[PDB]
Amino acid sequence: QKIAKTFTVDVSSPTENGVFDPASYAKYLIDHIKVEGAVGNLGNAVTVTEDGTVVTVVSTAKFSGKYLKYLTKKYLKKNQLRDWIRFVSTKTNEYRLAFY
Amino acid sequence: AHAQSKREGRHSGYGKRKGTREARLPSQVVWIRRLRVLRRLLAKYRDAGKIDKHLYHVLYKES
Amino acid sequence: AKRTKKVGITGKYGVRYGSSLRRQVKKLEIQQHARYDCSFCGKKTVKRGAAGIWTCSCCKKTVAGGAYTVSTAAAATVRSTIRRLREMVEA
Amino acid sequence: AREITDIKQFLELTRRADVKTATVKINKKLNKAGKPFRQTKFKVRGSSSLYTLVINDAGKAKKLIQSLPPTLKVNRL
Amino acid sequence: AAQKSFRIKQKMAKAKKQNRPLPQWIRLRTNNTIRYNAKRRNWRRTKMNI
Amino acid sequence: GRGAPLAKVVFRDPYKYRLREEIFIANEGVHTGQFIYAGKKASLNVGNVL
Amino acid sequence: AQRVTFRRRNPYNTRSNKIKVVKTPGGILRAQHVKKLATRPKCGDCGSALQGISTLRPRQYATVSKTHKTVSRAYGGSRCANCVKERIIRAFLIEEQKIVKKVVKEQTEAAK
RNA sequence: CAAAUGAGAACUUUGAAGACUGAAGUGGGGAAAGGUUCCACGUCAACAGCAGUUGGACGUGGGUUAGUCGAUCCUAAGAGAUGGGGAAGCUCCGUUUCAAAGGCCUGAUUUUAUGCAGGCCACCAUCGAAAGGGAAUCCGGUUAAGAUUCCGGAACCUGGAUAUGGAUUCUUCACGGUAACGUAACUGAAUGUGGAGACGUCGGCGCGAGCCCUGGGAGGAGUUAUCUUUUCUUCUUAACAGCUUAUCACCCCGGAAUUGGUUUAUCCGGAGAUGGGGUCUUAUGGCUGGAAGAGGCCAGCACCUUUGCUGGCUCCGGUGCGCUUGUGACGGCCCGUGAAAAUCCACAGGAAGGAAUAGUUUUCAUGCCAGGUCGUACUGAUAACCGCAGCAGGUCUCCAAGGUGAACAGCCUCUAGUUGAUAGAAUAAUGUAGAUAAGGGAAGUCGGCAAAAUAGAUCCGUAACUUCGGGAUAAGGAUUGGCUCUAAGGGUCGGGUACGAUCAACUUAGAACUGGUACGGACAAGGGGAAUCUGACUGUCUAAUUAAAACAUAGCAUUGCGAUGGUCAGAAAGUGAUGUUGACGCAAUG
RNA sequence: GGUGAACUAUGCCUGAAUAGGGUGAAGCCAGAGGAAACUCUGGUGGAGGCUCGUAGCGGUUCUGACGUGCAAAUCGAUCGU
Repeated sequence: QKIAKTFTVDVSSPTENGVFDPASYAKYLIDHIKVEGAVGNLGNAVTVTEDGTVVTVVSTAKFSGKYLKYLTKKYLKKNQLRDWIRFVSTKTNEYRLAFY
Repeated sequence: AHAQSKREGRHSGYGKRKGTREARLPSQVVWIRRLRVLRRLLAKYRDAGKIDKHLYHVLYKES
Repeated sequence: AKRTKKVGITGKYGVRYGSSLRRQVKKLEIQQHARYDCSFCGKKTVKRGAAGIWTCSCCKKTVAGGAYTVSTAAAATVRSTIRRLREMVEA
Repeated sequence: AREITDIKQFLELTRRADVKTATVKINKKLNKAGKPFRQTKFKVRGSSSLYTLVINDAGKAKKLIQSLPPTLKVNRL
Repeated sequence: AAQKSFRIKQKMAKAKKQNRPLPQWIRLRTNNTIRYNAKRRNWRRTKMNI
Repeated sequence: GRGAPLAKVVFRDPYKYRLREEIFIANEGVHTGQFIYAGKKASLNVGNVL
Repeated sequence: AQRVTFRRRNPYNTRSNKIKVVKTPGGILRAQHVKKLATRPKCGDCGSALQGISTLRPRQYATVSKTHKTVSRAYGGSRCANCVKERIIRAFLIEEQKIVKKVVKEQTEAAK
């Protein structure tokens, strides 16, 4: 019901390739994720955390892997990382970024 | 987006009507909705005991 | 509610066929579409299926009768006549 | 196919001496989100019917599969 | 038609078997004037109309 | 094709155990499930066959 | 929307050729063939629907057991309870009428 | 446009674009018809009115798998032997009539035998429908091509055979319920009866299925100068088995005017309604089994080795005058009342048979065997059919997405399909098709012929005449866009023993603001009035020059006929139509 | 002396097909007027060999196109239903 949903993003491969920085990535998430459609509603309901190689988001309010993929794709297009990085799902809410 | 606009009430003026009033929404179905609503309310009142069977019957004929 | 002055059931025919023909058809059409008493059960439930077929739906019965009326004046007259003759023969 | 919900009726069915093969199908079923349990289905193959006995208890399933005689052709999947 | 009878099926089978060009060794047999199958049929050209 | 109703009537076969159905022309006032009588000694009633 | 097709060789919307549109485990929509509906058996006296009896086609009646084709009462699968009761009452009352008429005839013959 | 193949490419193939058909398709199948046109590999002499490397062409081969789909069975309109009667005769009538018209059951139980100590009848050939009736199969996968036919799984019907599980024996063929009725069963011959098969059409209403729409979540793809918790897409459950679910109808209990109940539609109730309780139908829906192991949506790892394997997901909802289909309870219509038969059940009746290890049930469950014969490929049409042809013609039918809009109108798009019609060169006159035009407005012409004008919707208003039903959209006028708002439409939940939240949004009105006074902005969509002749109208005909005032028509009238008859057939007939008829009928006329 | 109802004419038997609107018949419900007789007003309902108009069926006019044609009867617009 009110249980918090946890979404993990594995950025290890792009971090190793040295073209994509998790700090700025999670900063973009924390300033672009919108709850209730406006600003001021992100009162610790949705949180993002960085360990350096994995970005963990916790959401008690509405938030979906579809939204997370949309925001990641938007960030990648902004920073011109498309055609190099694919946002892939391994299992439920345990996404990763791949180079191939 | 257009459906949201219609929901708010736009694009429904005389210059947008092309069918007649009945062709758009039948007066028959409007009457059916009216009579069903009134009959349901009357039956609810009679069952709850707000009005007795005689007043209910008079009101049913009037409806 | 009187929606029409004098055409009655013949408003379906509208304007065609002539006033006199429409009037005759009107008289016979009310006669054929009317509801009649059932002599066996007493309820106004006798409809017409076809000419001479009159079905009472409440008691599930069928009667032989006129094309547009449950009983014709000729039928009543012959009923009285045969009743009179039977009574004379019996007594 | 025919549903089976009674252990003794399944026992008589396997005692019928007309059925030879039973398929033990294991499913991961969810009654409550916090209890993902191991459903199992014993599908006895008759000559005109396939009788699927349903149980939801792992212990009862294990006891039944241990009680099944080894002569019966059991196929686990 | 798709729903035929055995007689029509037999007729079509015979027509199919007949509809072949003549072998080239009958051309080589001596005292022979046959050069081609004059009774050759094509479905568009000639309808047997059975 | 006929302007008059017909009556399916049933009699008992006097010689063998079975029912005989007859197609009469219905007279006015004849109703279903009604006793009609056919014969020389029948009574003068509507539907009888005196 | 996926569109369906007849499975039989009949291309016409006849009565013996009805079709329902059903989705199958393959994820596609196919036109399964639906056939004539059964009508309830009717009483031979009043013609009303005979309650308590299954409504099938005649060959399905052949393959169905006796219990579903009849009721435990007399004239079970042929006539309804009301008709059976009315004919029982008629039988008894008319027999009593006949007996009393017979004794009346006997006594008046003896008197005259 | 490029590339490939090719001697050679406007035409073949692949990719990239641009388009169209736009779900009464240029899509997916079928009927008749065709007969291999289907498919593969070679292949361009002729044909494809240009070309061709391509083909429905040529050469060689492959391909059609059924107990469940059809035929086969039944009978309809009708055709048609037999008996018999005509005819010189080929042959005609006739189909139950003026006929001596005939086959299955416990069966006597052993040399016999549908010869037999026995039994009953009454359709009184046959053919006639690949759209009528009808015993039974679905899902997934598979091919160069076949699949409801093959494979895997899961079922069902018919015919046959037959043994085990389940009720009685000193109540032989059950029990319970008040009753509608209910069970796993729970003998039943002749004989008789009933039901199903088995039915029109239209209108509204209700319910269901599929589709359309829509929210959350899981997984991919598109945009991402900027903005979009964003746009698209997958999230599916078959026949069959069990349990449970409805209208209608029915049963029990009290016995109702102060009439009540009740449908959108006014129909029921002392011949028993409201109310309470219950029974029944398998349409339909739900939960399981089939069955997730299938199929789809993803991610990952081996690696010329007829190439594989793992992991995760496949989940919860909602809405509606929505479209189509089916179903149900109903109403309207008829001087029209909307096949038969095969076949299968059931019921009356009680023949015969049956009892402590022996008998009664194969209409309860399980178990065994078999299900022959022919069709099955493909097109089904601007190229597989017919029209002399690869002919702008004709030819029956099923499924039918989104937007606008009243609308399977017109217009644009999604799935699917096609991009086929000899091509190239800014086009002279005259054409064909589409259009504009100042001022006048029919002065043209036999004639307003052809074009124009009108046009949707909401309001206002609407004459003569009339058969009072119409005329009528009479005639005439006014508004119509966009945006921001406002107000009318609508279910559950109670008081220790005078009252209100979530929850579709789809139809009407009203207001403000705004702009080149534009707003049914494309599409689409009546010109009207005053009179005369004529035919009452609806309808029908000269296929291929005449659609009319001609013909029909209802209405009216006349004539013939009571059956040994009227009218009309046949060469004749023991022959026919009306006639399955009978003056409210048939026939002949105006 | 034979052949044809595969076109077409007509009658049977068995099937199938026919968007959206306009008008608003009977039958019902509720009111109003009047002393009565009776009259009137709203709503419902959804009839018609009615009507506008698709598919369909037909073929008025252009006396349009074509008229050694796509075609020994077709094409387009406009039309009837």
